[PDB]
Amino acid sequence: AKSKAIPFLDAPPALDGTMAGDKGFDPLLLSNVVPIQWAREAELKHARICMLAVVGWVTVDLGFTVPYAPQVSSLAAHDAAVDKGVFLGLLIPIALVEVLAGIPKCFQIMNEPDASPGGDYKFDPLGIGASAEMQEKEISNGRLAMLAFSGIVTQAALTQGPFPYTYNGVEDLVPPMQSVQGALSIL
Amino acid sequence: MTIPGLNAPGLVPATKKPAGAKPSFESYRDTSHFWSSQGIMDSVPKV
Amino acid sequence: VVYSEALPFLVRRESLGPVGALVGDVGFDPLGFTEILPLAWLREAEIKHCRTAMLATFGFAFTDFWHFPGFDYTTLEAHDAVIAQGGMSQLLLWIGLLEVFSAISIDQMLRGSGREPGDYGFDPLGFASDPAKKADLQMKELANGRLAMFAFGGFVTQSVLTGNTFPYLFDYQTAGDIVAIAAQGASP
Amino acid sequence: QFNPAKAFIMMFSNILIICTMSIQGKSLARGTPHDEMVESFGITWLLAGTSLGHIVGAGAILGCTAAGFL
Amino acid sequence: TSIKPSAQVVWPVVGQEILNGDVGGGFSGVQITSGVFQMWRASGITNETELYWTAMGGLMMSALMVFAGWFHYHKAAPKLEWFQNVESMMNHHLAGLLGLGCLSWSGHQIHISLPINKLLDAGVAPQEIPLPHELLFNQDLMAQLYPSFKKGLLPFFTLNWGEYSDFLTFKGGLNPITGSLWLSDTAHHHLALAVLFIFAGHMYRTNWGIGHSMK
Amino acid sequence: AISKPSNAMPFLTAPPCQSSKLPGAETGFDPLYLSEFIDIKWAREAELK
Amino acid sequence: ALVDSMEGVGEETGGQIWDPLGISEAVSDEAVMWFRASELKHGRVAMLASVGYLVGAAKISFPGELAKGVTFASVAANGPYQAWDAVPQAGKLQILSIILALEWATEAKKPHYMRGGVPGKIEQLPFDGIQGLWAPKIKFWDPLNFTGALSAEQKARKRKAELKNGRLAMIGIISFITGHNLPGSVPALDSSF
Amino acid sequence: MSKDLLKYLSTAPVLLTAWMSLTAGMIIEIQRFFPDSLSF
Ligand code: CLA
Ligand code: KC2
Ligand SMILES: CC1=C(C#C/C(C)=C/C=C/C(C)=C/C=C/C=C(C)/C=C/C=C(C)/C=C/[C@@]23O[C@]2(C)C[C@@H](O)CC3(C)C)C(C)(C)C[C@H](O)C1
Repeated sequence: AKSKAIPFLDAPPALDGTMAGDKGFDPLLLSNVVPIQWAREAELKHARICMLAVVGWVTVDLGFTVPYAPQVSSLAAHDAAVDKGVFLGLLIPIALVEVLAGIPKCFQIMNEPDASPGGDYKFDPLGIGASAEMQEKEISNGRLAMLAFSGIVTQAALTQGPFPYTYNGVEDLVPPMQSVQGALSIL
Repeated sequence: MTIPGLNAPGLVPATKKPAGAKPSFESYRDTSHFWSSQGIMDSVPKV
Repeated sequence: VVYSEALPFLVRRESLGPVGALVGDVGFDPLGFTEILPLAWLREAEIKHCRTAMLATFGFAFTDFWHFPGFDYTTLEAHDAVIAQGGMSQLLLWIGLLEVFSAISIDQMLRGSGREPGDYGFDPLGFASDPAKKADLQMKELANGRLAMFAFGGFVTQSVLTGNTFPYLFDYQTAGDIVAIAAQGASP
Repeated sequence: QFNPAKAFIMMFSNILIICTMSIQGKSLARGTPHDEMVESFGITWLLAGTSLGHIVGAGAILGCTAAGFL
Repeated sequence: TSIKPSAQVVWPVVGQEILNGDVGGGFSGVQITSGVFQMWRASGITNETELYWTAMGGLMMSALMVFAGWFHYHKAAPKLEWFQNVESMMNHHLAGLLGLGCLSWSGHQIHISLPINKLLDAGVAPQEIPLPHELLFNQDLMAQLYPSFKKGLLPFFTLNWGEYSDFLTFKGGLNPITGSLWLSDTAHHHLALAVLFIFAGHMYRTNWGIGHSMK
Repeated sequence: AISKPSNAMPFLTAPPCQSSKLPGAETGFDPLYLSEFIDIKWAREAELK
Repeated sequence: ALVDSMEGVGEETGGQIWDPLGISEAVSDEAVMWFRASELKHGRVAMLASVGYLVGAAKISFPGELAKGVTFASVAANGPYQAWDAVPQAGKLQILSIILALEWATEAKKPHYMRGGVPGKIEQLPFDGIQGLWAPKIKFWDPLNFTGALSAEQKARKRKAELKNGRLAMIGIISFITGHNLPGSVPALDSSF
Repeated sequence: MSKDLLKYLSTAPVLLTAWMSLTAGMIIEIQRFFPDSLSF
């Protein structure tokens, strides 16, 4: 009865244990107000966008660029692309995919009782497989990518620096690269 | 008149320009029938 | 449970009919227009658009090269020029006679005469007279026409965008190297 | 959020509204247990409470700014 | 001031052509008195292509409305239970119709009507006016016209709403140039009404426990 | 799949004039089907006139 | 189909499926077939590319004109990397057109390598059985039928040789490209490369 | 254009509007082609 993630609260009844990535984590019981399949579709869409966003941001900031594109960091990349003109072009496939796969799938999820689960577009051209562990890996990687993208944007905007997105670079991730001579002093 | 085939050629080759830069958007939008004032005024029937 | 063969994550709709009453049924209808409109009307519109787009793209490509002695206009200004001359009035008149007869046929077909969606019976040369080849030729007609719609759209849009006659390709695409591997700069 | 005082006013307004609000005669300030409130209304409780808390907090913040403070 | 507004023309058949009177601007026609010219000037319409395309949009909406009327009686007609949901109807009409209508019109004003009208009052002829799509996203030009725009939406999300004083005003009176209400005042008006209606539309009960019962 | 199509137009149904004993009745050319509204004998009299 | 039955396990990696990562374990069977088909495609492409790059670096070019006014020596003088750019646009347009035809024809055969076909076994006579298209019956692979004089065991041995040469060819062609791009990355590549 | 729609078009007001439309158009065209005829 008690939630695994929160051992001082009762888990909701909608979560159960069949869904991939289920850790009994829903303190606000949002699964009761919001349908679980709709919420999972939103979660997977966000996860996928954030994964693509993180990898693209990291590559463009590290230096990989398309020919004819402006040689700018990922922070100014949006403004540079809009100024140069080719950025509605990327919206066009986004608009196509959304209008012809999300709206119908969303309506099927809400209305049709027999429908594929949230985020399941049956898109497996290579046939790698939709195993339970594979879906769990998808969900975990996606959530980590969501939080990573949030941090990456909020830190790149704050510091306006290179890939580490910290004020002193890798030294902040690794304190003992800073001095260690004060640590040895207190010792 | 020019009967095509009898007293004139049949299909006649068309006049063409050998490539060229992209015309600016305002160059043809300002003359288009639907997104130009004069184009709209000229996009009317006649009799 | 039948899933649409074009979008296997959506259930077939219902108004699309039995799977396969119409040649080309790959269940592609994400927006469900078949619920609002009748399928026979939609398919008549489909074949009309297919045929008109085919003739339009072929005419655009042809007029880019050759024109009759009287009409000395380019393909873009041909519409205005021949409206001023009066030929497009003649085309509108005759295609309107044909379209009034066509509309009478659509009315009869929708009210239940028995006519198929776009079967005008036009078959002088005898193509598709054998029933075995008729379904395959309907599917080929639909495929070619649905391609021709995008073909004509690309034709017109790229023609106006570039200003070039046949290929509808920018000057850098036509002249320069579109298969280059040495590092490019800022402009094409 | 920018200021700490603005945040304090917003958070205090939200807390006050959430603890004084009544829905169908059920309020924390009128001796309704938090468990009963959550079981009855659920996330609607917090959503309405913070919505009106944001309204009253925005009013208070703008008024305090107009008077002179924030 | 000198041009008499006219948007109707008679045909010469039986002598009625005199009714195409001198209305200024090298145009002969019947003078109108509906104020639509002033309405369009307030809205920021400066070209005839805009009028043509909004007319086409209106025709499309009329066709959609005929289709909706046919559909909601011949294909999928609601029930009396659906019709008698007066509480949800009031909620959606207050917050959803009136509130979002006012919010959208306030956005339209702030983004397209204030700059075009200010430039017209300054003296820029309609040909040289930057187009609404350019104005919508060109934040540098909008900062040039109204300096508060260079601060972005942070002064909105944080409650430093005083930064938008330039294009959201309580001036009152009439603009001396046009002799009409200030369009910044009208934008602030519609924004405040949008907030008021969205606040009012959360009163009546629905699927969730909160809300009032008019009974 | 029209059961009784017009001879002139296989894609339109047979007009009343097609199933008639007039000269030229074996053509069925009446897209507007004015033979249904107009008496066929009167219409043929006017045609010949 | 399954990695246990597939070829390619060599001696260089100890008579064992060399999958340091868990790719084969994690993926399904048809993913393995796709990987094998792509592996063979990469190996064959890289073998041709490596031989052509070595020829271009050695400056060995056909006696004649690649195009009227453009000699093979003219395009080859600057180097291997720049020769492709020096080629006129129409010639490589034709090359990419025939490669498009070859790829589409090989993909259009119905016993697909993913759906019950041998992965890496490109169908000979790829332009055969296609309505609205006639081509001479010149086999894509072995038009002279060299493999006819080989036994099944010999053919398996030569398939192993194919795979082990193709992997080296991928390594070599990427070495050539990397050496040309970043000088000093790949030694044994003089200024001619 | 079923028999029911033909019947509806044959109804009295639709027919009145159609015939008076044709009559008014006839009069107006006669005015355009023979204008200002205060005599015979
Ligand atoms: C409903 C009304 C409304 C609308 C629609 C807008 C719209 C806008 N306001 Mg806001 N605004 C409003 C009311 C409204 N406002 C009100 C009432 C106020 C007064 C408080 C303000 C005050 C205000 C200010 C002060 C500013 C804006 C600005 C903006 C822009 C914000 C961009 C953004 O957040 O993207 C949201 C992005 C997403 C949700 C993600 C999706 C992104 C999509 C996919 C991009 C699509 C791009 C497009 C289709 C193609 C453009 C191509 C280009 C080359 C032309 C945008 C034009 C800024 C601006 O640009 O000013 C000129 C600005 O500085 N507004
Ligand atoms: C993949 C291999 C390949 C094939 C299978 C193939 C087949 C055919 C056929 C079919 C039977 C014909 C009829 C044909 C004709 C011409 N080919 Mg061609 N060709 C191939 C490759 C290249 C390359 C690389 C070039 C090239 C060229 C030319 C020119 C020169 C025109 C000129 O002198 O300007 C002409 C006339 C050169 C070029 O376009 O130069 C601007 C050039 O560089 N081709 N080619
Ligand atoms: C098939 C189909 C449809 C369709 C269609 C379409 C779009 C068909 C289009 C057909 C088309 C485009 C046909 C052009 C003919 C041009 C002719 C005859 C030109 C005459 C030209 C003449 C007589 C003269 C020209 C002159 O220059 C001459 C020689 C001398 C000069 O002094 C000047 C003049 C001007 C006098 C439907 C109905 C829409 C739906 C249905 O479902 C499927």
